[PDB]
Amino acid sequence: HHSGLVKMSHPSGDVEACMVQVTCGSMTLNGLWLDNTVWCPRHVMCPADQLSDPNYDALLISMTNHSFSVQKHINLRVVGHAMQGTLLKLTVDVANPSTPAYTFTTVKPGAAFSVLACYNGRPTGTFTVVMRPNYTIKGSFLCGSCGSVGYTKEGSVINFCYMHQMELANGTHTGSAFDGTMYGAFMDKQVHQVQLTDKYCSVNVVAWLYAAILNGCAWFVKPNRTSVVSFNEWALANQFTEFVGTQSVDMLAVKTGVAIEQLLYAIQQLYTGFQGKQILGSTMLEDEFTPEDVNMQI
Amino acid sequence: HHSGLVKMSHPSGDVEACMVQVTCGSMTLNGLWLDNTVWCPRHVMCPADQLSDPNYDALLISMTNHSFSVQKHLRVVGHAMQGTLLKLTVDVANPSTPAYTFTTVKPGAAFSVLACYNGRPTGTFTVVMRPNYTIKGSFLCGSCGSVGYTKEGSVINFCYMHQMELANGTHTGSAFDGTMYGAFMDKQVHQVQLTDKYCSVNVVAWLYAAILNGCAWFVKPNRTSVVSFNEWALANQFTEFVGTQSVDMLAVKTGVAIEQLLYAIQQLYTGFQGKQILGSTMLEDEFTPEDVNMQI
Ligand SMILES: *[C@H](O)[C@H](C[C@@H]1CCNC1=O)NC(=O)[C@H](CC(C)C)NC(=O)O[C@H]1CC[C@H](C(C)C)CC1
Repeated sequence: HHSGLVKMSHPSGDVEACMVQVTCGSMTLNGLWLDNTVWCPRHVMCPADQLSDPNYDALLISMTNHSFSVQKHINLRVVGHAMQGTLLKLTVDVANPSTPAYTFTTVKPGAAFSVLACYNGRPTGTFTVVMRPNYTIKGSFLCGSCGSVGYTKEGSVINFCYMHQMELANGTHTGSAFDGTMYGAFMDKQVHQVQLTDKYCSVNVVAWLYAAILNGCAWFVKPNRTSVVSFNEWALANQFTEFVGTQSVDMLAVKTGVAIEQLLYAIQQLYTGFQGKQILGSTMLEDEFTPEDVNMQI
Repeated sequence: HHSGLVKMSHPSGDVEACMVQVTCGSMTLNGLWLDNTVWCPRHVMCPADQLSDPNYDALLISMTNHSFSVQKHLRVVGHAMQGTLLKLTVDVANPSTPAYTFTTVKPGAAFSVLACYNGRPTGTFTVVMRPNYTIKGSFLCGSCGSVGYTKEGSVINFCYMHQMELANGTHTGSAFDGTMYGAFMDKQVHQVQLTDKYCSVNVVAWLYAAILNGCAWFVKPNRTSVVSFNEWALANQFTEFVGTQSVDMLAVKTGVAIEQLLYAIQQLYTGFQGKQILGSTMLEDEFTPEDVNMQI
């Protein structure tokens, strides 16, 4: 039986209307236009030759307002420039007439968000990703994608949580939150940086097993249980995040009647392999669906 | 090494702007608003009581324009039936009607779906039209009228309007000429689904992605021609392989020939024998040649 559990993004129209192109000298990439502000990664200020140890404090001082061209496709007059962590905060003289209600909230590991991939300020595609416990994401990003933004939507309010900066050697990616911090504390310098060891997102694995139960596949449920604190002590030493319950997990426990503690026991038995059986078409544990995904799609 | 090969959907903004809610009596679902026309599935005419064997020609005759309510989160002054779809004329024109066309997608092709409930877009995902003319995706009650589309430039090709769920949890709908994909009937009755098959051209594209990603252990100088593969495929639950410029592009990027990989499919179909290809132990057939060219 097809569960109907798929990678789903938010409709991207609200964010498409905010995408612009920012050019500084030779460098061009994407920016996010909210009210009278345009956000973009600050390495747009860096010339290709000096990208390996940029002095950003000095580059900013050396700029005027005319050093930045901002174009909307999907010109703007830059009337201020400032720097916030790894991002530029440009002020423009026209308020984006299609600004959505929004917030800036950093996301934590295990949370999913949508990404609108853009090239020269033109949206080209959207996909969903999960912030990993080593503060990376997968997805698809090519040359020119920097400034592509990731977001969620709760109600009318968009939460902007990601602005794309870089690719790492193992092919994964990272970027900034809109408070300017880089996720994982990576530096926006063109140098090899090795990511930390990854981990399974325990709360998402729980959601996925609940999804399996809701889809009729529950051979792996036994009466046996492992408490949250006991699972988390075992988690530190076998590459799993701490489990923290939510009202969203709790809805799934109520619907199925299978308790969290039974699925934490199940996880301890399953992470080695399924000894010949499948769960939701898979033979490994899946951890990129969230409790909220499962409540919405099943 | 993460390949960068992911399920990617088209930006949905153009289509979000066309979604409306359609109500008829006590039923509601989604419709697509292009110029002065609102498209929606005809079973919006059916009382829930009578979904098993509706008489669509009698239901249409019993309606008036004032039977239908259109709300855009709109006054109907016309109504006709085309195949399994309604074509409602309303008095206001959609000003944000994108340039568009109407195409019927073939098996193996990918399109984007904008899933909507009560006229409100809620999610977007990419599906592949299976060789049995079903799709996966995520569709709950109220999702009918959700539309699938591709893009060729700024032009939107509307290819799908969601209609129903089959016994096994898969889905199907109409093309915009009013035909159901796979000739399924828009009635709430058990219907026999043909067994699925492997889309060979997509399997080839996935193997090319692997080679570009530096995973080429399966690449031998052995070759199978298209016609031997096709003969083999008929008996082994695969589709006819048809070459394309998109595929040729990948054989030129990698220096590996289509026939080398056709040979490879015949071996890997038996299993990878302890090895992996892009984190998988089974062949993957839902990434197209176009996906791979564009994403790698
Ligand atoms: C329109 O919104 C709706 C969507 C389906 C509802 C649930 N999931 C959907 O995809 N379509 C219908 O309700 C459709 C109308 C008929 C006139 C064709 N009926 C339908 O899809 O019925 C099916 C529901 C599920 C069952 C399974 C055996 C469980 C089979 C019939």
